[PDB]
Amino acid sequence: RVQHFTGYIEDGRGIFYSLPDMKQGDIIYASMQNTGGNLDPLVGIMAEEIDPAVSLGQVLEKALASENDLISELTAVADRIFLGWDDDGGKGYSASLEFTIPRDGTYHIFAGSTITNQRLDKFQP
Amino acid sequence: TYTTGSFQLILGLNAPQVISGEGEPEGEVFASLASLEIKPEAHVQELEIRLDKDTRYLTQHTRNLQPGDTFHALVEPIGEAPLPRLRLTDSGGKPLAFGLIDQPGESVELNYTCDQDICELVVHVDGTDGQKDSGEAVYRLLVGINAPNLRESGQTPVGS
Repeated sequence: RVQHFTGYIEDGRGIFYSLPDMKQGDIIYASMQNTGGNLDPLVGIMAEEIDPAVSLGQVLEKALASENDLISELTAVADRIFLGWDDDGGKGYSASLEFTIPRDGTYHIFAGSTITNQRLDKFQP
Repeated sequence: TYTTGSFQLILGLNAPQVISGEGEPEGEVFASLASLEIKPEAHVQELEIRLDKDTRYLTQHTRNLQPGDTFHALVEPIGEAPLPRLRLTDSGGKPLAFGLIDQPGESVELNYTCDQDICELVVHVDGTDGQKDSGEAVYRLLVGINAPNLRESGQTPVGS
């Protein structure tokens, strides 16, 4: 049971996908790859649909100084927002996630872009 | 002299077609790498670097790391130069580690371990905290592979 999607991400604006009426014991598989631009994929899953932009903005605003100023902050926020997520699992910067459905219910699949650095002269997430 | 380069190895068990050099893999495996059972030797390199007014950012590239290896680094200024920032990124810039300031705040250290099959690492040293023209600040950089005693090496740079 495999489905395909294609979309476009603009300035870190995510896209939601709904998986209605899954049953207990079901295992979900996901893979997201870059087909154009500088996109770095990020995949997350959650029970109730809520915009992750507000919290990820706080992650972006703390670009001054911290212990593991980016990676630890992003991991903490992601572990709280999503029940499962994956940043880099495939070949390169592509994502690959496996998640088993705990109970009976409907869930949502979130696709978007992570916070990365693409410069060697200075650091700018 | 000896020779260097890449090679392809074909090993067979009771398959006399291997010696023809066209033996396609078959069956269940019978051999594995010997290095995966244990740990190798240490390699240490020390370099002197200077951050000029227009050269406040510097990057270096490291050789390929096998899975399971460890990486260590530390920076110590020659004199009264302020402590710069230290971080570790791959060849594409993805951050992997950040430098920690020790309680005797005169050096910054870093540590990392290898998970992927091949890892290429880049070490960033930058003192662009502001726009001050401090002048001729010079620091000592010590790096090592599978060398956790970098704090007190004692031996001269060994290995490679």
